[PDB]
Amino acid sequence: DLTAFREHFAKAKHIAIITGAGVSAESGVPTFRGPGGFWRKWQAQDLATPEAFSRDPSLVWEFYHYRREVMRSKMPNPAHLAIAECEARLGQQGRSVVIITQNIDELHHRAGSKHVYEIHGSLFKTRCMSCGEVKANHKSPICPALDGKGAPDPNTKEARIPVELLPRCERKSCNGLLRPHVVWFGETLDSDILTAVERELEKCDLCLVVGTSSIVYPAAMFAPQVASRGVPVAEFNMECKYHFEGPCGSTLPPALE
Amino acid sequence: GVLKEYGV
Ligand SMILES: *C(=O)C[C@@H](C(=O)O)c1ccccc1
Ligand SMILES: [Zn+2]
Repeated sequence: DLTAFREHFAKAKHIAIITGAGVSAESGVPTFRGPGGFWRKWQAQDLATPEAFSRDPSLVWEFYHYRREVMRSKMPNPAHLAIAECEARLGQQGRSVVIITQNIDELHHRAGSKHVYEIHGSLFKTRCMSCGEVKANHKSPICPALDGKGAPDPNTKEARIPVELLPRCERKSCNGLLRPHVVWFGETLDSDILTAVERELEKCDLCLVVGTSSIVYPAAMFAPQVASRGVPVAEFNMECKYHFEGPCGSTLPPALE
Repeated sequence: GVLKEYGV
């Protein structure tokens, strides 16, 4: 019931919106998981691991370079936009909106959202393997050796880039190998981010779960905490307290206007 | 620390 949801929306002073893979899938963002979602001969399970990076950093960087570069042609969708406009509009009224996203593509930021927690990191951040520095990086290509590399076609040869020519840390003294600042399979979420998320979720008086569900990770980490405060939760997804079935780019903008 | 996907 959209009207009942909107009655809560009109009164809520602090909205937390959790976004999952569904909202990035509607922008056409490949993630390489499952049904013939291949990059050359591999899937994300093979590459998005510290062991793959340790064994073949050039191959893993080709894969991340490809992913960075495809984002030039993948755009924010109406769900991203509605969420950013809603944040701006409510902020002007002294009402707060925060986004907790599992997505690493920065589409929320390209849509105009400010208060965003990236629990899995970003394709457009690097972390230095040596000094640990995390930095924004949108450079195309990230390093000259990767220029024109990363093609997904199974026939493509490996670039076999020497490790010293992959992205390096720019502090002259350091020059460590950079890795994508993304949470890989088998790795832990950042505790500081989770603390901040918990504070937002404790404060919130309405919670939306978009392009994933309350019962799965990562929403399942916190959604019980919010439900037990008596706080309404509204789901927007394509799956079987409120639930709006369909593509988020159709359902969300009318709910948030 | 929390493993992504709970390690699953
Ligand atoms: C974990 O989810 C895998 C990781 C990746 O593919 O590098 C990822 C993180 C967040 C969203 C999609 C993929
Ligand atoms: Zn460094």
